[PDB]
Amino acid sequence: KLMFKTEGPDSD
Amino acid sequence: KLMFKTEGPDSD
Amino acid sequence: GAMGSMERASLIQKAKLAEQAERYEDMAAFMKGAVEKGEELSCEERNLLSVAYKNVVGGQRAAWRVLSSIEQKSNGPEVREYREKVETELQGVCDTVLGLLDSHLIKEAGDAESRVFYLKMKGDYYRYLAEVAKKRIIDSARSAYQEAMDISKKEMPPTNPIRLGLALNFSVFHYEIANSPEEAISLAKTTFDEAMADLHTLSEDSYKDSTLIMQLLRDNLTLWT
Amino acid sequence: GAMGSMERASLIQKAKLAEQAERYEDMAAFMKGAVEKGEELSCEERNLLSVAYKNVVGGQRAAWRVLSSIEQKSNGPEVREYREKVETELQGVCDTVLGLLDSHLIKEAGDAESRVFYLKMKGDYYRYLAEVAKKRIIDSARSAYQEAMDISKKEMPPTNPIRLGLALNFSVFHYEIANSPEEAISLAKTTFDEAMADLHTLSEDSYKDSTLIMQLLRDNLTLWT
Ligand SMILES: Cc1sc(C(=N)N)cc1-c1ccccc1
Ligand SMILES: Cc1sc(C(=N)N)cc1-c1ccccc1
Ligand SMILES: Cc1sc(C(=N)N)cc1-c1ccccc1
Ligand SMILES: Cc1sc(C(=N)N)cc1-c1ccccc1
Ligand SMILES: [Cl-]
Ligand SMILES: [Cl-]
Ligand SMILES: [Mg+2]
Ligand SMILES: [Mg+2]
Ligand SMILES: [Mg+2]
Ligand SMILES: [Mg+2]
Repeated sequence: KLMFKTEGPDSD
Repeated sequence: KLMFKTEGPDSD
Repeated sequence: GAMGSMERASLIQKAKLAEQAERYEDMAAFMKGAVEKGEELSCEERNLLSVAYKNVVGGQRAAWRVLSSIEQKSNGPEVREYREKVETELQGVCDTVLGLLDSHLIKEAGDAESRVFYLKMKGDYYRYLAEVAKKRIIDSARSAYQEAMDISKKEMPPTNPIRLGLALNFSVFHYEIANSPEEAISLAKTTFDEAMADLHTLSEDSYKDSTLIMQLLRDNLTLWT
Repeated sequence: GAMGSMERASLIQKAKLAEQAERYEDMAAFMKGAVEKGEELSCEERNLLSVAYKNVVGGQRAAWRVLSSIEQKSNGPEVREYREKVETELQGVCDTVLGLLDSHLIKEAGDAESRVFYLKMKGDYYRYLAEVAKKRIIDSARSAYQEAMDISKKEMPPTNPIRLGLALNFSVFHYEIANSPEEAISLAKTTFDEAMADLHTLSEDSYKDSTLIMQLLRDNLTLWT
């Protein structure tokens, strides 16, 4: 799945 | 620490 | 729980060590124990709490998406069973975080910087529940984000990194969860523009903090337009 | 244990799903449950077992090294306590693997490819115990590797990837654990050269498998000379 930018660690 | 190559996944 | 016998300060120290060791499950457990001491958290401690659980839930989300994708393509019970196992573990982590916020971090948070931070987390963890769910979970996310937005707009400047990260996440909630892509795009643009207009008031270090999150709004607008 | 009620085939299927999801703790638990069914493992299943536990122990080793380094530099009890916590968890994983090998994977392994594979693992997990330990643990590693080497030299060609990976790991055991750097270098060179001389007998795919591990021997010789 295309994941959009969210706050903090990009841990997924 | 300098880690040398060992077999399989370089998981550390 | 199992951290009841450890000093608050030792729990915080060990959370920072676990972060350095990339041991995020331990980090989360140490911070849960510090929260359960019942004292309010400092700014640094709130950030340790959030980073810990964000890393734990992130691994779960990524694994859930791999498994959901395999399951959709396959449509024996094993893929469904294992996706359900990971899903339940993810819900459990979300429930644990929401439990800490509800008992009693939010009600004791009076300053804008702490109350907005916690309400943003509440929105985020209901959003992670929504990703796998449903209407009531989505409304719970929406409500938490809206309360946080209302406080942030009255009490924080438009460049405040907490305010910016909240708007970023609320915009993604709109795009992906609420199926409101126009609201998402509008929010990202207005937030970006009002921050841009306030950058002149900032020191070099604060400018760096604010523009880092502004670049995330821009990354999303690029994918969305 | 907790996998006693799941079918062997479902455990293997779920181990492969967990690998795809990068859920290595789950992968290890599924493979432990498959081993505990009491049947021998196929080549693919042995590889799933090893990859699972290698990923789990690798995260532990990396975290242990971060913490040990902080502890050495610091020389409160917290750093020592947390390094000990991670160390005990690492020893527990090593003990679990060694337990599966001793009950009863090794004694039921008659073919060279399976017996060498298991004895190599035995050497590896005693080596991981030695990294954190001590003389008797080191001799246990040495003994397992030597038995594996003796079988591999009689029963496998010098390009066999299992034989190559065993020699690679035994050479690192010599360099780092046994403080025998000359033995390590000698082993890496002889293993590399005898494989080189046998590459002409291989298919394209087998050539790729063997040269991948030969490049690891070369990487170590480059660091060692
Ligand atoms: C903003 C972050 S993020 C973080 C982390 N350990 N990841 C720590 C802090 C912080 C916050 C205020 C004062 C000192 C540090
Ligand atoms: C960062 C900003 S601000 C803005 C506006 N039109 N107010 C638009 C953008 C943007 C739009 C699409 C792609 C990349 C950036
Ligand atoms: C060599 C590896 S590694 C691996 C993994 N799942 N990582 C699977 C296999 C394998 C082995 C024999 C036959 C089919 C597959
Ligand atoms: C791969 C081989 S074989 C060999 C030999 N002298 N028999 C030496 C090397 C090597 C030595 C040092 C650094 C890189 C490679
Ligand atoms: Cl399952
Ligand atoms: Cl501890
Ligand atoms: Mg479910
Ligand atoms: Mg439109
Ligand atoms: Mg110890
Ligand atoms: Mg010499």
